[PDB]
Amino acid sequence: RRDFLYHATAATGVVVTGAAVWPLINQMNASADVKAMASIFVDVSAVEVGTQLTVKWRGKPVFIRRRDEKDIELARSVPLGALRDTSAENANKPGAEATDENRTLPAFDGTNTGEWLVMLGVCTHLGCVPMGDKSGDFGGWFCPCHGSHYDSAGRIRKGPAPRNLDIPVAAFVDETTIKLG
Amino acid sequence: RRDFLYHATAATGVVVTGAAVWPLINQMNASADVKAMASIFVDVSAVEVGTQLTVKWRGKPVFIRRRDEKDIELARSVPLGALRDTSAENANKPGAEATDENRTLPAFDGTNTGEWLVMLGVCTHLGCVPMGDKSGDFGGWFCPCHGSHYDSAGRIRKGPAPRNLDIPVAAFVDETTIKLG
Amino acid sequence: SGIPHDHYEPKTGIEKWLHDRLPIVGLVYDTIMIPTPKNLNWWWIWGIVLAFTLVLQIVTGIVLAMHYTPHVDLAFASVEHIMRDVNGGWAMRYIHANGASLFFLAVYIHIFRGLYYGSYKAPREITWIVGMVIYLLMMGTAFMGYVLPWGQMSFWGATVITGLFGAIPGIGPSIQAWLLGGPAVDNATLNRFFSLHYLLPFVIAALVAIHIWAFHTTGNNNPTGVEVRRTAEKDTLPFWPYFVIKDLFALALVLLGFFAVVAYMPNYLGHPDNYVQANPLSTPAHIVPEWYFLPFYAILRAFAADVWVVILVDGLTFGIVDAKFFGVIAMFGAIAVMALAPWLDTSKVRSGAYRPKFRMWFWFLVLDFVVLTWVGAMPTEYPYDWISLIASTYWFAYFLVILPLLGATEKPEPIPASIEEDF
Amino acid sequence: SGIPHDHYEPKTGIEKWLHDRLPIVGLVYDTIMIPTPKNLNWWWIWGIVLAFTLVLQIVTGIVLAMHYTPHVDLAFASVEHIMRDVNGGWAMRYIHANGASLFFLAVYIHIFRGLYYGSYKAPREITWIVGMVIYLLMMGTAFMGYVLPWGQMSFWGATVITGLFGAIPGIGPSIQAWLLGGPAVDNATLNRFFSLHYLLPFVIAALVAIHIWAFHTTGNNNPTGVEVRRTAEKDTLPFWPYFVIKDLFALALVLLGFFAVVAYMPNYLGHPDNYVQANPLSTPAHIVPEWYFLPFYAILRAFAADVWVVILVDGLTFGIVDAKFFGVIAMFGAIAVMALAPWLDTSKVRSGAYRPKFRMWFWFLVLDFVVLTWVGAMPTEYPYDWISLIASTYWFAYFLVILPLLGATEKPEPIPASIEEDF
Amino acid sequence: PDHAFSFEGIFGKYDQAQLRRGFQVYNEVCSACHGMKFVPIRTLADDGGPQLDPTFVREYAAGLDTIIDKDSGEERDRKETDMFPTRVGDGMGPDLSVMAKARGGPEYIYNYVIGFEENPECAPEGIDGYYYNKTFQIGGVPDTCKDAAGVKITHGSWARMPPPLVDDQVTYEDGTPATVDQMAQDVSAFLMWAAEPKLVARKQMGLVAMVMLGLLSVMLYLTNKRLWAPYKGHK
Amino acid sequence: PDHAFSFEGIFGKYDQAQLRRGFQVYNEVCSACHGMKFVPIRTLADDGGPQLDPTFVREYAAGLDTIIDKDSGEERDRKETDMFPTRVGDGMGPDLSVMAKARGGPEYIYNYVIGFEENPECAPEGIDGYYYNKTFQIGGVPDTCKDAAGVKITHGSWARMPPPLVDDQVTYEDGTPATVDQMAQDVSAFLMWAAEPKLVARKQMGLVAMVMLGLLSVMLYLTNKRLWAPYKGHK
Ligand code: HEC
Ligand code: HEC
Ligand code: HEC
Ligand code: HEC
Ligand code: HEC
Ligand code: HEC
Ligand code: FES
Ligand code: FES
Repeated sequence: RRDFLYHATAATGVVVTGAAVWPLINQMNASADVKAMASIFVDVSAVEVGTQLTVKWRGKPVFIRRRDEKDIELARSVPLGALRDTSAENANKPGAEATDENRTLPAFDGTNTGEWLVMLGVCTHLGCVPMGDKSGDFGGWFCPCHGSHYDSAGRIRKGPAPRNLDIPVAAFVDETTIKLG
Repeated sequence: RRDFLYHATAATGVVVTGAAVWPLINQMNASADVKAMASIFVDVSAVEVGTQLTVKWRGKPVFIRRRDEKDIELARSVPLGALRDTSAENANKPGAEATDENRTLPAFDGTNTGEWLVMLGVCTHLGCVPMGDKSGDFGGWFCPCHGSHYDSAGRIRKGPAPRNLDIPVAAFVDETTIKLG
Repeated sequence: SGIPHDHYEPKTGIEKWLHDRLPIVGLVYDTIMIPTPKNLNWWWIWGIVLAFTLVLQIVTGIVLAMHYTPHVDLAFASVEHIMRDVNGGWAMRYIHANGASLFFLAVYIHIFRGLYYGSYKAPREITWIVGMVIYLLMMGTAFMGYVLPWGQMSFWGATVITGLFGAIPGIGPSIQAWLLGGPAVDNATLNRFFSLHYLLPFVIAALVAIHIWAFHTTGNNNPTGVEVRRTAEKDTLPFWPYFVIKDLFALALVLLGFFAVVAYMPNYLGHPDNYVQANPLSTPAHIVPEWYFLPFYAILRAFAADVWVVILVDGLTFGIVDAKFFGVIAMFGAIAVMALAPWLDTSKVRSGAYRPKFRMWFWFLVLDFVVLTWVGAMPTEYPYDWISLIASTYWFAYFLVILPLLGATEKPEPIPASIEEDF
Repeated sequence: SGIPHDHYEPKTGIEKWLHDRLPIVGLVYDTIMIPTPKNLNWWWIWGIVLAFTLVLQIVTGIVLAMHYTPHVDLAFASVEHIMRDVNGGWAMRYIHANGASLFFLAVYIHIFRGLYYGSYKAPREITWIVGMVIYLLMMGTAFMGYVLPWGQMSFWGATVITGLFGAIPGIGPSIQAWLLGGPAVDNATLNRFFSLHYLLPFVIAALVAIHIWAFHTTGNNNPTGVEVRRTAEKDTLPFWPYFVIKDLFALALVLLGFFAVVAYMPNYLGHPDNYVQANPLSTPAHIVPEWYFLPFYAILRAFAADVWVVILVDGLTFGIVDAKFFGVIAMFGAIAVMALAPWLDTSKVRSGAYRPKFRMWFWFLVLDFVVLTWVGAMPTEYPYDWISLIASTYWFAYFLVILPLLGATEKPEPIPASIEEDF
Repeated sequence: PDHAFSFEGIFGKYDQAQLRRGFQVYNEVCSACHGMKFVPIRTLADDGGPQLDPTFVREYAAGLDTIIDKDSGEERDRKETDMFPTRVGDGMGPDLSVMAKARGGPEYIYNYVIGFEENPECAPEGIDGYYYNKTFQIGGVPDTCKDAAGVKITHGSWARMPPPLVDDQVTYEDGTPATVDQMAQDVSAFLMWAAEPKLVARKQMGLVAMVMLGLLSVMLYLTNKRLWAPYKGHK
Repeated sequence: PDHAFSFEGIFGKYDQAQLRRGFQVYNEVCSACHGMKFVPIRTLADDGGPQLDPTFVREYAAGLDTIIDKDSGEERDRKETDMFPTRVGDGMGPDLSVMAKARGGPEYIYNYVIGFEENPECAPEGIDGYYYNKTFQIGGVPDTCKDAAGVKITHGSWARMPPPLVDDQVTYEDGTPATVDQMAQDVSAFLMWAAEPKLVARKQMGLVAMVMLGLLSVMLYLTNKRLWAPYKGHK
């Protein structure tokens, strides 16, 4: 029939066109060489605890910074109230409250948390690298792209950045190493 | 005046257009990094005289091959007659006849010529690399791009290639070295 | 009326055998002897400027691509190979880089000329639509291009202006990854951008094809709210040679200034930090993307829930429309509303040379544009936040409400007849 | 006669407000409902094939350029990155590489269809000129492209097909160096070729624009020496939907075969030596540039002063016209004479379906083309030299002398009237 | 007869046990001289070929040579994301990444590895440092074996590679007679994988496309026959 | 006053003696830590800057570090065609190829090299391993010198570079007082060369183009005034 045959030819043409177009939009996706996206062993190895440590991985920096007491007390003295993101973005644990006890890090295979904190050095606003070394209006990190003030533990404050600095999955290698991945 | 003013405006426009066009045609010329085009010290260093020696330079190969008696006698037994190019392309000397005495090479800082011959391994037809190691219908080199038969001393024979294998400017470094440039 | 004067192909046998391919008929009848009014000021030149600048950019780029190597490890080195070894080098690069600046400067004057003399008003909607489409294409182009040198500003500008697409929910990260070729920026992004950057200009030329086809079929605006009175038209001198020569004179002046810049003030419009190689581990201060995107950058980074006029706290009614998404929508709307203008101005009138209130509001708009340009570079600390919010609010207010109210109560002026204004 | 049927824009308000930009008027009146005769065989499809193949190549190339890195040290690696990691990879590359083959195969049938049915005869000269220009552009394109993988055949093909330009005297080496970017081949040549290779297709599309404009203004040729009898023309059905559907059916078949090849016989038309990296120090045996340049390669390497019909010994009268230059001129002339044809055939007649002697000579010409194709691959040793010389001589003889003699004494046939051939 | 492989046809998606056997041989024999830079180590888990266990891949990778770095010069752990090593010179050979395409290909490798017999009865002395192969055609030949015009009278020529395997060089874990012929076939298939890993996807795409386009073409033929009916009915 | 250079203006084609002095300074002082990879050595003969004698260039090149190769790993003799070396880490600094543009540029270098005075009377102890500069602005500052909101009260900050020169570090062959200021000016000019070698050509092109385009524009203005005359005469 007129209608059936004509419309079916059109439908088949459309289907073939789409099957040909999809790969032109698929090739731009991450290729297998980008699929890898594996782990990195960074050795703390006495870098003079308290200043900072940055390492490249996955194309983004991974901040490993020791703790300075003044920085710590400022951290532990932050009630969940008035905290933009209280989710403790760290993926090594559940959505537990963004508390310094949970938010600092594992305990060297020992029992302590207020001494090391390794987070992803990527601003949640649009992915810039905040400046460290005690900066901003909260004694933490400052993003120069739009002005987002981070705190000691990395929780976002005073800016458009919606959430704090995430924490990747990491465990220790018996007191001198870090496993990122 | 009408004519003068109009034609002069047109002339000025044309001149400016040409001054703007020339560099678009000049940039494609050899750049300063290609201007260099300097020399190379290849060490003969006992490579078992008689087979061959090839080295890269200026983007083209420079053939340094010792002489095999049978190859030599075939060379020295070639009268200028029936020789396509009798100019002895070698630029280390004048346009003297393409004779093996002049065409082989300098004499190690000594006195002998029928033992070494270094020429530019570039077919004069269109710039292909002839195959060595005793090939062709004359016991020399054979070009596989169009079929040009070279002789023992490198003079062109049996093919479209108009001239023989040129010889760059080269002198010896006291019995174990070659200076190309 | 609309005298095409096809020339009847009566010249000679050459002009008679050309009845196989009409081409010269087209040129003569339409694109050279196009009746244009006499009342044209010096604001109707910038289209010739834009066409020439586009040709210039295309040429210089085709030349550079003979020495640029798209790769993270060999881009900077190739750029220096250009500026040092190549014969002309610095010229091509400075002419390419700065000419983009002139291009955008010229489109700004081309656009604001339009908003004044009702060039968006009917029957000239298609030209406006095509022009906004172009503007978009050329913005995207310049963005893709600022990345190729793989300096330091390249990396971070790309980072943020791609995190935008990721702000939106559900389909943000997917688009981000599909655009960057991966989670973050690397050589794949560079290849995409180079290709794309080496392809869109031709689309622009075609769109310019339609741009020129439209306003030849539709008469050029003229300083007044009047047409060429087709019904024989002592007004409306032709294009060639009069307006051709006028435009070429202005273009010579503009190129003179442009080359003076190129030769004395070439690194002025640039960012020095783009002369240091990239470090994904260190971000410089005051990225300041560029100068032809600061308006929208500011409209974006203004809404942050930091003012009593903060509509973000109200838009939070829906838990999905957060701040970032709100700013992105605000920018896209800042452009979409400029495109929608011709259906917002409810006036049966034309050029604001006979609409005073419109004059005042329009000059305020120009000032707002300049202010936004100056604010995108300054931090988000007080007082600049209030300034940016005010300016964005006025932009939207103008384009949404102001024009209707005028079209209602904005006719205290005697319109001029007889486009032949022999004053 | 020549019913354009502009549609009068009477559809509705949408088709009436489109009086701002005519575009749909153009499409409908001209490029869709173009009266074409009924007498069309299956040889009038290959133009659609060529257009589709061109689009295909442009698309696949724009995709590849997102992963190809022009540089001697990273081209091969990028090609393998494509064929292994990328999602589609092998498909794009095989479709790009082989589609060039189909492109040239299709132009060959497009051209030889033309030589038979007097499509070069008046009043269709402009189409012929434009087609030869295109052919040249696309040959140069494919050449620039075979180089990009930086295999082994790339290098040497480039070497020789650039030494050609250097053969000529006085301005040979200068042009050679200005084209290679230096004395010999290196990355500079690669960049030039990539850019150029990524730019000409658009020029081809424009030229295709003029190609299509011409034969719409000038009626499509038809199997007969007759026109559409404009004066109403019961003959000459329209293009859409009839011929559109016919061409699409043939195109579906062709793509079916093409993809079967791509998926089962993809490396068949290629040279394995192009899968080994380049060595400027070692040349392989039987470079054999490609299969769409063997005719001219043979016409070139035939004249060598090795036959009693060797006109090189006679051309040596002037000490400047050596062999190489003679072969280069012979090739350029092999093409220039094909372009000059329409002014050599001195016949007030048309399609060789009514000219027997022409049929015989034409089939001999097709055979000569095939033979030249088969000979450019075989060495210059006896007997192939005599064969190549004979074939080139016949090519030139046909195109220079044969057509005049026919036009003189070639009318023993009853021409058909009434292009409505209801047999 | 010709000992056709599995993939030689419109089907034959790379029988994987054959490829695991070829891998056991390649890493223990051919790797001593040859390399495959154009081959990532992470492909030994991708479908189509040897779908080995990733952990074994990481182990085998760390057990290889040291590929230093691209940013900070320091001998790393040779992570799988890197490529197979490269043996370059001083008694070494070319790269086998795509040698299965630079020559019907794998049959060349089979009939090459197969064939290193003693020197014939024209030049039994042979050559010092060079060994004889039945099928290699790009090697030197002594003057004693050439004809009057330089052409060789031997089937093959002298190759610089020594005989790679003896009667029972290695053991197969699956259980199989590991003679020379089976090893040659297996390694040929492995190299063909290393060159064309996306073969099976090629064939499946070809099938799908042939089908869809045959359908489209049939429907268009019907549409054409219909439209052109009132003009081709009286004749 | 501001100690303007020669090139600071519409003229000033890089007084070359100044650049030779800067070269004496750079190879003997700054080269110990810094590098200029983006700079070929052969440029020391190209016009515009130091038009040194090529032979001295080849000598000075062979007298530098060893840049190994790109094809065959082997420490070569470092021919001029290569680039200046690179000092990368372990107490070393950035590359000075284009540092004269990544900052009015050379004035930064002059007023930076100039200024390393002792620690002020806010933190005389200073810092261990870091030294003080009055113009660098991207360095750390002790908390004793910061204000109530993190901003520094010092003009400059603490830079990791030590003082490069003393009162009379090197001799000039031409004959000139080699105090610190003259050396700073000279090396600043040398770096500006290394960054913008094609400056003089820039200026000459600008002159030529300004002239030709002014001419063209004048002629077009006359043509316009003429054509538009019969329409602008009665008013
Ligand atoms: C060194 C002891 C080798 C080992 C073990 C293997 N190969 Fe090799 N191979 C080697 C050399 C020096 C050469 C060059 C030979 C020449 O005359 O140029 C080769 C060559 C090959 C080739 C290419 C043959 C050709 O036609 O060019 C192939 C296909 C090849 N070798 C295969 C191969 C395999 C499968 C091996 C493991 C079973 C193997 N070779 C080991 C050196 C050495
Ligand atoms: C090691 C003993 C050095 C020598 C000798 C010189 N420089 Fe240097 N320089 C060095 C370091 C470690 C740094 C980094 C400083 C920091 O705090 O990051 C520098 C920096 C510079 C700069 C850049 C300053 C800036 O604003 O970033 C310049 C312009 C500079 N140095 C110049 C310079 C000159 C001209 C020298 C020779 C006279 C010289 N330096 C020597 C290490 C060392
Ligand atoms: C044929 C290629 C090509 C075309 C066409 C082209 N460019 Fe470019 N562009 C390049 C190359 C190559 C670079 C990198 C070299 C450079 O920066 O000068 C570049 C860089 C740029 C830069 C950064 C300049 C710098 O030095 O950082 C901008 C801005 C830019 N392009 C804008 C544009 C715009 C806008 C257009 C047209 C609408 C355009 N380009 C047309 C090739 C091209
Ligand atoms: C967003 C708006 C917009 C953009 C961007 C734009 N145009 Fe226009 N253009 C217009 C309008 C409106 C007119 C007035 C048409 C009329 O008067 O009929 C116009 C007119 C013109 C004219 C003829 C009269 C004049 O003003 O010179 C030319 C030529 C022209 N444009 C070229 C260009 C080119 C070339 C570009 C880009 C490369 C461009 N334009 C970009 C909207 C635009
Ligand atoms: C947008 C870019 C682009 C366009 C348009 C394009 N190609 Fe290519 N072409 C490439 C790239 C990239 C390569 C190298 C990768 C490859 O070989 O597949 C290439 C390679 C080739 C090759 C060698 C194929 C091989 O694998 O050795 C040929 C032949 C070729 N092109 C011909 C053409 C022809 C003929 C056209 C159109 C008339 C065309 N190309 C259009 C990008 C393009
Ligand atoms: C050297 C000659 C030549 C070349 C190459 C050529 N054409 Fe043609 N083309 C012709 C001639 C002659 C005709 C017949 C015109 C007529 O009958 O009025 C024609 C007709 C056509 C037609 C309409 C009738 C038909 O035969 O299908 C199309 C469509 C077409 N060409 C497209 C193309 C495209 C697309 C290309 C290249 C990408 C191309 N041609 C290349 C000479 C050429
Ligand atoms: S990107 Fe980090 S705050 Fe804007
Ligand atoms: S190129 Fe050497 S003979 Fe043709």
